[PDB]
Amino acid sequence: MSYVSGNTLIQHAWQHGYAIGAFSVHNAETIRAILLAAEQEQAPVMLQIGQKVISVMGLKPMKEMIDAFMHDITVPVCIHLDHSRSFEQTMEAVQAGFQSVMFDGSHLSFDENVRITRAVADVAHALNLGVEGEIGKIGGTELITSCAEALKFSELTTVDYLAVSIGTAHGMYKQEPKLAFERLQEMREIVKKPIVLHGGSGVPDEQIRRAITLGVAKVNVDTELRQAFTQGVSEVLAASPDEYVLAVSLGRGRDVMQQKVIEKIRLFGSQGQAAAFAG
Amino acid sequence: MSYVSGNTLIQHAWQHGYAIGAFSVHNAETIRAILLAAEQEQAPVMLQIGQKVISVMGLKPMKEMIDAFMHDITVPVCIHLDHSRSFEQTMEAVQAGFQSVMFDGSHLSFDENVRITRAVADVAHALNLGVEGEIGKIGGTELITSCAEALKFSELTTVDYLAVSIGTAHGMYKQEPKLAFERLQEMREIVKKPIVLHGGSGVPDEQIRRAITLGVAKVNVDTELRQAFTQGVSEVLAASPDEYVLAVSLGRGRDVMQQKVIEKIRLFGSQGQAAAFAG
Amino acid sequence: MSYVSGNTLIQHAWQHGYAIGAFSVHNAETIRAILLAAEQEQAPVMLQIGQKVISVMGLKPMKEMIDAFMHDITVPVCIHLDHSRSFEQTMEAVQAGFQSVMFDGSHLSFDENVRITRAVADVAHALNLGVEGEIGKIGGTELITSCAEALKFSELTTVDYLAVSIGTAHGMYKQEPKLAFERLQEMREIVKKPIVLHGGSGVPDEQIRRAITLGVAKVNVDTELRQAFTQGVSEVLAASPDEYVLAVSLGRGRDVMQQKVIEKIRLFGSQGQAAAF
Amino acid sequence: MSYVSGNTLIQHAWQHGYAIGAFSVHNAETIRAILLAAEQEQAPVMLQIGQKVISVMGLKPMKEMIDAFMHDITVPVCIHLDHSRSFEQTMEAVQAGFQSVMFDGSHLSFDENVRITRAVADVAHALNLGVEGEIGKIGGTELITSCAEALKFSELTTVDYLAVSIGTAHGMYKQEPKLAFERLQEMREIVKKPIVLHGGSGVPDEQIRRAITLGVAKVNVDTELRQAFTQGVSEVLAASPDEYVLAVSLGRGRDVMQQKVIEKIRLFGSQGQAAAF
Ligand code: NA
Ligand code: NA
Ligand code: NA
Ligand code: NA
Ligand SMILES: [Zn+2]
Ligand SMILES: [Zn+2]
Ligand SMILES: [Zn+2]
Ligand SMILES: [Zn+2]
Ligand SMILES: [Zn+2]
Ligand SMILES: [Zn+2]
Ligand SMILES: [Zn+2]
Ligand SMILES: [Zn+2]
Repeated sequence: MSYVSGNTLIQHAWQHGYAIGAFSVHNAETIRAILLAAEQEQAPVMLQIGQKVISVMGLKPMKEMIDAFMHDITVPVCIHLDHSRSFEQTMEAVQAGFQSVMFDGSHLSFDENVRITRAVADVAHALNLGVEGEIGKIGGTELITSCAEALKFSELTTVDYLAVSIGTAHGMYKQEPKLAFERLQEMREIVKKPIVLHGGSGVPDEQIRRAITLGVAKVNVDTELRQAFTQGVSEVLAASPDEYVLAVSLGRGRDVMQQKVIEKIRLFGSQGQAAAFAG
Repeated sequence: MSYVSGNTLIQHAWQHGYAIGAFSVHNAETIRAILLAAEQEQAPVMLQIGQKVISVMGLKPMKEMIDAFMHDITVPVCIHLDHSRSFEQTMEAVQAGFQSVMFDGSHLSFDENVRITRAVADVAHALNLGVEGEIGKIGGTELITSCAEALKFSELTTVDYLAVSIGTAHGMYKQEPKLAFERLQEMREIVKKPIVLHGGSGVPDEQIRRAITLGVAKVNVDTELRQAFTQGVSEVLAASPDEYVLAVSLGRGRDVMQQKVIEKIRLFGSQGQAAAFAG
Repeated sequence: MSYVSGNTLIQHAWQHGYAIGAFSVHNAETIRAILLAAEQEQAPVMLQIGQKVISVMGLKPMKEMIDAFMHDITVPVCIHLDHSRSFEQTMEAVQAGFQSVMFDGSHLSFDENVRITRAVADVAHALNLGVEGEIGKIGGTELITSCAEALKFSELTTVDYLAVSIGTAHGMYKQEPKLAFERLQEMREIVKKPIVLHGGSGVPDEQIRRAITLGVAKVNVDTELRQAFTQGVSEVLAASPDEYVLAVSLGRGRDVMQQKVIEKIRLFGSQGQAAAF
Repeated sequence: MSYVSGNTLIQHAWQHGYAIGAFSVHNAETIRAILLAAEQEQAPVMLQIGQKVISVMGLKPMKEMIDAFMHDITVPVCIHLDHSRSFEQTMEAVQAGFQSVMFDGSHLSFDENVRITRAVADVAHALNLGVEGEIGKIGGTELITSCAEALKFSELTTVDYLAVSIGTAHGMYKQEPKLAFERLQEMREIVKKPIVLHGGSGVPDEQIRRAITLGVAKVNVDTELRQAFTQGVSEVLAASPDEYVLAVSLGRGRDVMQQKVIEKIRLFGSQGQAAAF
């Protein structure tokens, strides 16, 4: 399997002014949409196993399902644990052979977030896998992170890439977001680490491109892919409600989601970058 | 993994006047619907990997996906290759560690069907996995098999269980089927092997119960499960077209399909029979 | 595969006044000797992958070789990393799916031993595997740990089982050892955790038995098994130097080692205890 | 893992006038000797799992042990079932993911040998693994196959490579063998398939070289490797009977066996040929 450390992918992106897309997986067809998109675009990609899919399918089953679909894939792939709020769950992902983990301690006190994130980072560093932490809460579409908090957190935790609160939120945006570009620029010069953008779904393309120049090197996309999938399925079933061939109904969802992943890969500037990791 | 030879399951069913449900799988949620149904009902089950899913997801990936979802399952499970028209593909399933294979030579000449089916049977017998063959064409809802053809075929091939044409077809039935009960009765006394009913979707419950008494010991169900799945998905998306949580839309499909599998397990008389295979 | 947490095994031993034998593995025949002994005796066992075999065969290859030989085994088995002095190597064993790890920080300062041992313990507890640490150096056969130092170490690290310096050493004993029984008893009552005996090869049987009743619940055996193996091989090759059937020469080593493992299982009081799990 | 069909390897050897060495494995150290030799020589190799090791260690455990030791190997490797006289056992190797199988029907009637060998071949061809059969018995060192019988057998069975009786035998040679070179040449031109040489241990080097130029493209070596292994072990234990470090005693066996495998790789003309795959 062409699996690569998240640290390897993200550092390369950060050093070359592009971002790795971190695409959330939910089942077989969503895994395939992402992998086929990456293989077509010759792009390194992160597949994110997050809290919701863990609750539905299980952490280890989702890892094993990715493994099963890697047979024809030659591009760099990193399996990433998203939004973990448990040291135990994070260690389960490490034991299951993930290539990146996020311990999200953003709801803990600063000191407690530091303590657990550092413990996770030490494990990740030991095993050559990527580690993400978060300082500053990112909520739902339903507190911009300070430079000081981000620097202190980064230095005490030794995280490889850092999620910060910079004007995004998870879900479909009610109001169009406006990213804290000035804050990102300060962090580039002070924190000097790759930044992770949570809540990438529905952020205007122009703002993504700008954010990447300022050191965003991982962009998380989940909702926009599930919307694309749901649109494809809906199209089939609204037109032909007695279409019972899943290869048609869910396969159209797969196709529409694959197009969306291709769109994001290109937005992020990650197309063609697979070549950089062969040698 | 609690995996069991298809021959072991089917002989027990046949000897005890019940049938093993052979439920076709298509993706993660459909695997889970079947396994959760079997675990709840304490029923032995066959999961069928057929031609359409092979074309979409791949033979080995679907096997590996079942393996991934077996973590919490304690009932007897048999992975079965359905509708194979290739010696090569059948051998791939054997190598991938399936517990039953069907070589469907029903479109070949009698002698050619015998020749290849026997070759597959010898491999299956060697490795303690079940083998199914078919004599007589079974088409789509868009030639009842003779006793003589069934006996000769059965004796020359050494198949463990036999598919015959007895009034069923694949797909949604236009006209209600009427099974060839007299023919089944003759076969019970002459062929003296368990019979497989293809085209189990939409057959009246009373006719299934009667057929099982006459020696049907495997009932194949695919379309009716995909209909149930599609109904659940459709319900969510017709009510809430912007519901993008797959755990809700596809999970309702999973739930409605799980209820249908439970309904079939009970129809077949396989509920509670898991106990018979522990010891 | 009948794999069980080291903590589950050792706690049960400690609770019931017996010990789990921790038998060091080196290759295929040594793995088989141990597993066949355990299966015959219906005994829980630990198979220890230590530093020498890691250097020769590799950590992950040795794990996978154990897996390969578990096909016909029904007794509880725990794969244990022995004598790790590296956080990185200890994490490698965790990722490879070991059921117990020893971080041996005994050559570090107390503070640094506590720091790294605690980090390993946190990982082990999260994943339901056993964790061993060591306070006080245990050397070669060619200095007793205090109760207070053992308590402080134990409480700060949260280890499941603890190696202490109690009168043993690794290798062939020059002089006959004398264990610190009274110290063991104090630890049993104050530290209240299972004690691991390093240097179990060649200790008089009566002293082993006594140590186990006083709360030694894991006994490490390596040298005595390699001696048994080597004796069996030597016997064949000295008698028939042109015996080229490895099934005969190395198989006799396997047989003589298997008898030794059976002997240790019984010494430890672990025979029949598979039923409890 | 760099695993390659036996047919792919043997065809390439035959096409280019060299042979693949088929080295019998028995345990961890023997596997490592062979793999390290192949990796050093950048040579494609076959590792043969035969009847004796199946009886001792098991078919599937030996496969899994090879897998465990492939972590650092980049050369083409083919795991081959040797001397199977059971359709069932041959199917077990297929299911365990071997890259080549030998069904040895040479003790059966011609018709029955053809029948079972053909059935095995059909399975092998379907799954892209190599298949070997045998016409004419090859015994122990303590009768030449005809060209016509070899052609009929070959055409009916569709084997990829064929073992024939050509002047060799298994074990330590009592008398020096003399191969049937002219018969080999006839087979090369009429049968037009790669020939397998059983009993490769102890055959004079010049006769091996000549046989390979005449279309022998797989050479089986077992006894000579076990002798090399046994010599290394014996050396250590005779000199230092209380040497209990298996890394020393069995490691010397490994080293001496590795040198022997290197010697055979070069003899066969397979060094450097990894580049071709
Ligand atoms: Na969003
Ligand atoms: Na139907
Ligand atoms: Na000792
Ligand atoms: Na010979
Ligand atoms: Zn977040
Ligand atoms: Zn987020
Ligand atoms: Zn059919
Ligand atoms: Zn059918
Ligand atoms: Zn020690
Ligand atoms: Zn020690
Ligand atoms: Zn032979
Ligand atoms: Zn031979």
